[PDB]
Amino acid sequence: MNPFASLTLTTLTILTIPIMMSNSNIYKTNLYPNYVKTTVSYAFTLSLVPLLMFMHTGQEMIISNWHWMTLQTVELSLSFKMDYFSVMFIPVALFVTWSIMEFSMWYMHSDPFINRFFKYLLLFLITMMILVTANNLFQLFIGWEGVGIMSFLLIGWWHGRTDANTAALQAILYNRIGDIGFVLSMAWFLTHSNAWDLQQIFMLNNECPNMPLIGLLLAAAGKSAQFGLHPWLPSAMEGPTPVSALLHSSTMVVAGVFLLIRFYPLMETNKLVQTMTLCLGAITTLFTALCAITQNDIKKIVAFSTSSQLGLMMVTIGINQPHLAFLHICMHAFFKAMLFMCSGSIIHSLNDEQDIRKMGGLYKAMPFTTTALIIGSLALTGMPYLTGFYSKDLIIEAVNMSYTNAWALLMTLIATSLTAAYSTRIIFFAFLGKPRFPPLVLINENNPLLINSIKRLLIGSIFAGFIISNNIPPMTVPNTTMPLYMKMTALIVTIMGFMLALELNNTTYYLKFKYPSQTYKFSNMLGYYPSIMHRLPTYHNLSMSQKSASSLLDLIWLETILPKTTSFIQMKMSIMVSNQKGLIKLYFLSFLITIMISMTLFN
Amino acid sequence: SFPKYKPSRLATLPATLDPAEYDISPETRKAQAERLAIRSRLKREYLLQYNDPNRLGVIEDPALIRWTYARSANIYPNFRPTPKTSLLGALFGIGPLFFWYYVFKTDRDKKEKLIQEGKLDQTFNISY
Amino acid sequence: MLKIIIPTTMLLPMTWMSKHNMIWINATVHSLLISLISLSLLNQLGENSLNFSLTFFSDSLSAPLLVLTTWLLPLMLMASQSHLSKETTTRKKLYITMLILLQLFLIMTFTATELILFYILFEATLVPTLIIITRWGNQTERLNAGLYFLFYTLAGSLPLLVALVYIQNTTGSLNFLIIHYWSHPLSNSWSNIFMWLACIMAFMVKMPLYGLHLWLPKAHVEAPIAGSMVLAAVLLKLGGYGMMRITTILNPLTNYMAYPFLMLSMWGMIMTSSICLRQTDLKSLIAYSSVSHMALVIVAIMIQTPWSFMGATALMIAHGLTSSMLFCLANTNYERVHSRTMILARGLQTLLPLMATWWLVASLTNLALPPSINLIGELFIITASFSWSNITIILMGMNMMITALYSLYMLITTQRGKYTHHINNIKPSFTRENALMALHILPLLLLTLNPKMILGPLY
Amino acid sequence: HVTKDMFPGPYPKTPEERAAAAKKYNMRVEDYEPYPDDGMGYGDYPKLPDRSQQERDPWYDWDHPDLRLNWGEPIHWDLDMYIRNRVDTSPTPVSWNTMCKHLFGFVAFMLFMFWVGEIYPSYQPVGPKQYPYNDLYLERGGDPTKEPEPVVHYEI
Amino acid sequence: AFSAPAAYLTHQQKVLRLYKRALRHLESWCVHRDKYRYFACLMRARFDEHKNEKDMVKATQLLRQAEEEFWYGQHPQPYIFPESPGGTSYERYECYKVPEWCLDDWHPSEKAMYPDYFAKREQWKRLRRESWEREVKQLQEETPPGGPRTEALPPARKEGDLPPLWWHIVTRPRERPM
Ligand SMILES: CCCCCCCCCCCCCCCCCC(=O)OC[C@H](COP(=O)([O-])OCC(O)COP(=O)([O-])OC[C@@H](COC(=O)CCCCCCCCCCCCCCCCC)OC(=O)CCCCCCCCCCCCCCCCC)OC(=O)CCCCCCCCCCCCCCCCC
Ligand SMILES: CCCCCCCCCCCCCCCCC[C@@H](O)O[C@H](CO[C@H](O)CCCCCCCCCCCCCCC)COP(=O)(O)OCC[N+](C)(C)C
Ligand SMILES: CCCCCCCC/C=C\CCCCCCCC(=O)O[C@H](COC(=O)CCCCCCC/C=C/CCCCCCCC)COP(=O)(O)OCCN
Repeated sequence: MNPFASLTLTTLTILTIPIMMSNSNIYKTNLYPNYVKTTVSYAFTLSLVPLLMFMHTGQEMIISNWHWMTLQTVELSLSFKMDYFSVMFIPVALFVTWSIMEFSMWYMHSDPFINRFFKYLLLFLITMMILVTANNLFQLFIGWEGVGIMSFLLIGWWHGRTDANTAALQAILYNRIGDIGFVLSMAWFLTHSNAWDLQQIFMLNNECPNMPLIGLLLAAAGKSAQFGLHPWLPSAMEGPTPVSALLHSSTMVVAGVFLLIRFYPLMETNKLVQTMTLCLGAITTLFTALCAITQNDIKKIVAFSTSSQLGLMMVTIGINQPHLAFLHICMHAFFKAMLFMCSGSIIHSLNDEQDIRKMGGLYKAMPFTTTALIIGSLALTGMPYLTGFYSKDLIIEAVNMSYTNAWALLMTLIATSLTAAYSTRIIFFAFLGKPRFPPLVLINENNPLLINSIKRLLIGSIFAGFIISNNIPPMTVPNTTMPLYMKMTALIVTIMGFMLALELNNTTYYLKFKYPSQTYKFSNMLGYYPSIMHRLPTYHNLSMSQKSASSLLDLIWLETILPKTTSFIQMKMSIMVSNQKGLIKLYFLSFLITIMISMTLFN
Repeated sequence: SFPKYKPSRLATLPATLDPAEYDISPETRKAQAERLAIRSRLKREYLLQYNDPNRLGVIEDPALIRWTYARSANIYPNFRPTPKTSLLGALFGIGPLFFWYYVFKTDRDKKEKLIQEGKLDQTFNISY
Repeated sequence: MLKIIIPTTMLLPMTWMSKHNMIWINATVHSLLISLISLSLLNQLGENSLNFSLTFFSDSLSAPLLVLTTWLLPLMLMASQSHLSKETTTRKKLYITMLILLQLFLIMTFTATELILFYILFEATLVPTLIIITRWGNQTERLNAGLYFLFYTLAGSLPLLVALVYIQNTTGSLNFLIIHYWSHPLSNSWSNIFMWLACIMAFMVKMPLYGLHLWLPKAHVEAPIAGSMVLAAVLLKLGGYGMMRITTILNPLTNYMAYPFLMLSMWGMIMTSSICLRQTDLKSLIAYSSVSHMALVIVAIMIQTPWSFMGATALMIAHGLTSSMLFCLANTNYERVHSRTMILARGLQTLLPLMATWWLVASLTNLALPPSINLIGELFIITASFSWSNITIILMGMNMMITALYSLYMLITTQRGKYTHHINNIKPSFTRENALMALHILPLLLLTLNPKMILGPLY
Repeated sequence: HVTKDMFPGPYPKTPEERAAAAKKYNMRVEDYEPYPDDGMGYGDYPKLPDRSQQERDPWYDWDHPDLRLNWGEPIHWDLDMYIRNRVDTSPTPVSWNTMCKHLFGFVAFMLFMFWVGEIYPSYQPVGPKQYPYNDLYLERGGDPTKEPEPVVHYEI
Repeated sequence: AFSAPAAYLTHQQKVLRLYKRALRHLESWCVHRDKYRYFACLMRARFDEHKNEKDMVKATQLLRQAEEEFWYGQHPQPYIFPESPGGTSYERYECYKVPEWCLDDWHPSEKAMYPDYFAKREQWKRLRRESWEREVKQLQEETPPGGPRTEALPPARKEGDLPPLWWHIVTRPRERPM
C-alpha cells in the first residue's frame, strides 16, 4: 500500500547499512569506498521515485512510526516529514554526495585511513538526512548536533596539525553560540505551544511572538555562518577538499537556512524578525563578497562565495520567499559542489598548492577542469537559462519588486557585482596568465573517477535548473510585469562587475608597483574581525578563568572564609585554653572566682 | 617616512622593530652568550637523558613540576589580605550574585503581578 | 528487598574465605550477579511505590540509583585490580571489604522508609570512603583531603539530625509515607526558616553547592580510582535524593528560601565551567565538571516542577556514568605516565587508537550530545527553568557553550597533536581497560532507548 | 626526585634570595623578575614576557616542537593560555588601534545606514493587493458566526 | 633547523635576512614573472648602492629604516610554501609519525611477519648499545669544563666511534611515513 512511505523510509534505512558493516571484514579491505559509493548511488536512484510521485500528484506525508517517551500531555515519537522540501532536497544531496565520494576515491587514494574517511562522510550524510526529514524539534536537534560533530571530526582530520584542531574548536564554539538560540526556541515552544511537533506549533501560533523567532534566527545565523558568526566557515577549509566540497559548501551550511524555511508559516506573521533576517543576510553577503574579492587561497575564495550565497538565501527568506530560497539551495548545491571539485582537482594536480600566485596557464594544460570551472562560474554569476539563472534572477526580481529596505537592496546588488568580480578573479588568476608552478610538471587528468564525478555535476549544473523549475508546481505569484530596465538590472550589474574586475586585473601586467591602500588591507584581513574577536574576548575570558574564578575565589577567599578561619580560631582557642603552667595557685584562684560568680549570678 | 606601527598587548612589537636590538654593546653580548650557555647546558642534559638506551621511562621535568606547584599549591601560603585583593574578591564573588538575584526577582514579581491581574494569556500552558 | 541485601552481606564471607589468587574473579562474578538480581527493581508502578515492608521500600527514583550502585561495584573491582598488584592478600581483602560495605550502606540508604534510618546510613557511608581515601592514596595531601571530606559533611549534617528529631516531636512520625500524606504548610517564620536551613544545607553540602565545593577537588584528586568512581557516580547523588525526599515538608517556604541557592548554583555553574578551561590536572577538571552538573541538578530540584524532577533524575544517572568513565580513562593514562598532568603526555591517539575512541565517546556524552540521556536531563531542566523565568536561558546557554569548550579541550590536549618524544613506556591498552570502558559506555546508549526507566516517579 | 628547595617559595626581598631564586629557575639574576608583591599568591615565580608561543621560532629544534618548548627552561605562568591553540600575541601588519577603529566604524556605519533604510523603504507605484471574499476572512482565522463588514474592491 | 643557533646575529646576517624577506614579499606582490624579475633587479640595485659603506653607525641606521619600510609594505598575506611553518600542509603528516620503540611492543604473531626487518633492528639495537657507553665518555672528555657553551655536538674522532647522540637523529620516522 502507498509505496511513497516504504520508499522514503527505505532510502534512509539503506543509507545506514555500511555503518553496520563497518565492523565486518569488508571494512578491512580496499573495496569499502566502492561499497559506500554504490550504496549512495542506489539510495539516490531509489529516492528518485518519491520525487516522481510528488511531481505527479503533489503527495505529502507524515510517518510517525515509533513512539518514544510520553511526558504527561506531551508525546514524543519518531516522526518523519515527507513534504515537498524533504522529497526534493534528498535526491539532490544524494547526487552531490555520490559525486563527492567518487571524487574522493582519487583524491584520497594515498590516505591510509580512507575507509574511516568514507565512514565519516556517510555518517554526516545520515545525520543531515535525519535533520532534513525531522517532523519534531527534538529530532531536528539530533540532526543539528550530529552534523556539527561530524564537521568537527572532519575538519580536524589531520589531528597532528594544530590549526586543524583550532578550526574544529572554532566551528564548535560558533555552532554552540547558535545552539543557545536553538534551545531557547525549543523551550519557548514547549512551554507555550505544549508540543514540539510541527503541526501543533503551526496550529497554536496564529501570530507568533518575537522570542521563538529570534531564537530560530540566532540558530540559523550560527549554523549558516552569518556576519556575526561567519569566520568559522572560512576557517573550516583546513579539512580535506572533499570535506570542504560536501559539508561546508553545499549540504551542511545551508541547514540553518533550511530551518528558517521549515518555520515559514510563523515567519510570515512577524515583521520585525523578517527585517532582522533581511538585514543580516544583506550585510553577510556584502561583507563576505568584499572579503572574497581580494583573497589568494582558492579554497578561501570559494568558501567566501558560499557564505555570500548563504546571505543571499537569508535575504530571500527575509523578503517572504521561502520556496525561492529552497530552490536557490538546490541549485547552489550543484554548482558550488562542482566548483569545489574543480578546485580540488587543480590543487591535486599542482602538488598540493593552494595559493593562486603559483598557478598560471591551465586553459590548455588541463581542459576538462577548465570547461567545468567556466561553466560553474557562469552558473554562479548567473547566465540566462543556466541552473543559477532560474534561482538568482528570481531572487533579484523579488528583492526589487517588493517592500524592502533600500540599504539591503543596494547591498544585494553590490554583492552580485562582487560575486562576478571574484569569479573573474579566480578565472583570470588561475587559468589565463603564464605558468608559475614549479618546473616539475605533474599535471594529469586521465582518471575516469574524477572525470565522471565532475561531468555528472556538470550535466546537473546545466539542465537541473530548467528541469526542476518546469517540473515543480507554482508556489508563488510571479512578477509578470516589470520595468524593462529593472528586468535587466541583474544582468547589467553582473556584466559591469565582470568588465570592471577584468580591467582592474589586467593592470597587474603593467611594470608599476605601488603600496596598498587602507581598503585593500581592510578587505584582505577579513575586516580585521578574525583578529580582534579571536584575541580580545578569549584572552579576557581565559585570564579571568585563572585570575578571579580559579585563584582569587576558589583557591583563596572561599578557602579563607569557611575552613581557614575555623582552623585559626580553633588553634587560637586551644592554645589559650591549654597553656596553663601547672601552678595550682592560678587554678585555685580561678575556682574561687567561679564559685563567687555562681553564688552571685545563679540565684 | 611611513606611518608608525603602534604596539599593543595582543599585538606585540616586531622583533626587527625593537630599538634595543640595534643598541649592541659588550654587556649585551655577554648576557646573550650566558643565556645561550644556559640553554646549551640544559639541552645537553636533556639529550644525555634522552638518548640513553637503558632509560625506559619519562624524563622528569623540574620546570613542569615547579609550574604546576606554583599554579595550584603555592597560592594560599603567599596570599595576603590587601585592599586590591579584598575589593576584587568582594566584587567578583558578590556582585554577580546580587545582580542576578535582582534581575530574576524583578522578572518574577512582574510575572506574578501579571498573573494576579490575569493579563498574561497562559492558554495552552500545560507542561511546567 | 532482602533478596539484594543478603547477597551483598554474603559477599564478605566469600571474599575472606576465597583463595589468595581468586578474590577478584569471585568478587566480580558475584557482584555482576547481584546487579542482575537488582535489575528487577526497575518494574515500578504508576501508583504509590513498591513497599516491601515497614523498613524498606522502592520507588522509580530509588530504583535507577540502586541499579547504578549495584552495577558500579564490578567496575570498581576491575579498575582497582591493576594498581593493587604488589599488595598483600589481607589488605586486598580489606579493600574489597570496604567496597562491599560501601555498596551495602548505599543500598540500604536508597530504600530508607524512615528518615532517621536514612540519616544513619547516609552518614555511615562516610567511614569506608574516608578509610579508602586516607589509606590507599598516593599523595601526601590525601590525609588533608580526607579531613576536608569529613568535616564539611558533618558541618552540614549535624544540624539536620536535630531538625529530624525535632520533626518527630512535632509531626510524630518520620516515615516518608505518613510525612507525605500528612504534610502541612510551613508558616513564614524565623524558626521555620532555620528548620528549612537545617534540613537543606546537609544535602546541599554534598552535591556540592558552589560555595561549599572546596572539599570535592581534593577528595577526587587524592582518592584512588575506585574512590573517585564511587564519589563521582553515587555519593554525589545522595544529596539530590535527600533533597527530593525532604522538600515535601518544606513548602511553601521553599519559594522564598530557594533564591540564594538558585543564584549561587546558576553562577557557580559558569564559574566552574570557566575554571575547567584553565586546568593543568585531569582529575581536577573532571571534578569541576561534576560540580557544574550537580549545580544544574540543584537548580532543577529547587525549581520544584515535574519536568525539573524528571530532568534531575536523568541527569544524575547520566552524570554518574559519564564521570566514572572519565575518571577511569584518566587513571589509565596515569598508570602509564605517573604524572597526572594534561600537557605532559600528548598525541595518545597515534599510539592508542581504541582508547582515543573511548575518550571521544566519553567527551561527547559529557558534552550533552542528543539523544543521550545527558541531553535529555539538561534539556528538561533548561525548559523547566525557562518556565520558571525566561532570563535563565542566557546562563544555561553560556554553561552549555563553556561545557563543550572544556570537554573538547580535554579531548584535544591529550589525544591530538604530536606525541611526547621522551616517553617510551606507553604500552598497548589491555583487555581489562577496554572492557571497563565498554561496560561503562554501553548502558548509557542502551538507556537512551528507554528514557522512562530513569525519569523518576513524576514521569 | 624533586627536593624541597626546588619548589616555589615566598617573595624575595633581599638580593641574596633573589639570586637563589634565579638560580632555582635556571635563568640569570638580571633576567629574573618576580611578580609584584601583592596579595595574589605568585610567590617567587619568574614574570616571563607575556609573549605567546605562536611567535616563538618555528625553525629551532625544540624538545616539544608542537608546544615550542625546551626541556629545562622555565614555563610561563599563563602557558596554557598561549598554546598556539588559543590567544596569540603575534604582531600584525596593521596596528591594533587602526584595526579596532576600522572594524568599529564599519559596523557602526552598517547599523546606522540599515536604520536609515528602515526609515526610508523602497516600494513600487502600486496599491495594496486586493482579496475577494471579505479579504479572505473565512479562510484566515474563520469565525463564520460574526458576519464581518463587507469590503468591496475597485474595478478600474 | 639542523645547525645549532649562535649567540647573536651579525650585521651581514641581518641584512641577508632582510634581503630574503623583501624579495619574497616583492615576489608575493608581483605575481607575474617578468614584473617580479624587473622589480627584484631594481631592489638588488637599491641594496647594492650602500654595499661598500664602512661607518658602523651609519650602517646600523641603514637596514633599520629599511626594516620599517618593509613592515609598512609587507604584503599582509604573503606567499608561504605548503610545508613551511605557515603553509596549508605544515603538519599534515605529523599524525602518521610513529616512534620506533613502538615496534618493541608488537605481539609475537605480528613479529612473525617481517622477520628480516626485526633481525636488522636487533643489529641496530646492539650497535646502539655497544656504541652508547663510548659516546658518553667522548662527550665527557670532549666537553669544556663548566658546561657546554654552544649546543653543537662534536663528530666521532676514532675509527669504531659514532657521532655522539646519534640514535634519535638517524631514526627519524620519515617525512611522509604513510
Ligand atoms: C544608479 C546608477 C547605477 C550605476 C552606478 C555607477 C556604476 C559603477 C561606478 C563605479 C564606482 C566604483 C567602482 C570601482 C571600485 C573600486 C575598485 C578599485 O579601484 O580598487 C583599487 C583601489 C585600491 O587598490 P590598491 O590598494 O592599490 O590594491 C593593490 C592591488 O590592486 C592589489 O590587487 P589584487 O590582485 O590583490 O586584487 C584586486 C582586487 C582588490 O581590490 C580591492 O582592494 C577592493 C577594494 C575596493 C573595491 C570594493 C568596492 C565595493 C564597494 C562596496 C562598499 C559598501 C559600503 C562599505 C562601507 C565602508 C565604511 C568604512 O580588485 C578586484 O578584484 C575588484 C574590486 C571590486 C571592483 C568590482 C566591483 C565594484 C563595483 C560595484 C560598486 C557599485 C556598483 C553597484 C551596481 C548596482 C547598482 C546600484 O581601491 C580604492 O581606491 C577604493 C575605491 C572605493 C572604495 C570605497 C570605500 C572607502 C571607505 C572609506 C571611508 C568612507 C566613509 C565611511 C564613514 C564611516 C563613519 C562611521
Ligand atoms: C558561603 C557559601 C554559601 C553558603 C550558604 C549561603 C546561603 C544561606 C543564606 C540564607 C538565606 C537568607 C537568610 C534569611 C532570609 C529571609 C528573607 C530576608 O532576607 O528578607 C527580609 C528580612 O529582613 C532582614 O533581612 C532581617 C535579617 C537581617 C540579619 C541577617 C544578616 C544579613 C547578612 C548576613 C549573611 C551571613 C550568612 C551566613 C552566616 C554563617 C524581609 O524582611 P521581613 O519582612 O521583616 O522578614 C520576613 C521573615 N519573617 C516573616 C520571618 C519575619
Ligand atoms: C556546610 C556548613 C553548613 C552549616 C549548616 C547550618 C545551617 C542550619 C541552621 C543553623 C542550625 C539550626 C538548627 C535548628 C534545627 C531545627 C529546629 C528548629 O528549627 O526549631 C526552631 C528552633 O530554631 C532555632 O533555635 C535556631 C537558632 C539558631 C541557633 C544556632 C545558630 C547557628 C548559626 C546561625 C547563623 C547561620 C545562618 C545560616 C547558615 C547557613 C550555612 C552556611 C523552633 O524553636 P522552638 O523553641 O521549639 O519554637 C517555639 C516557639 N515557636
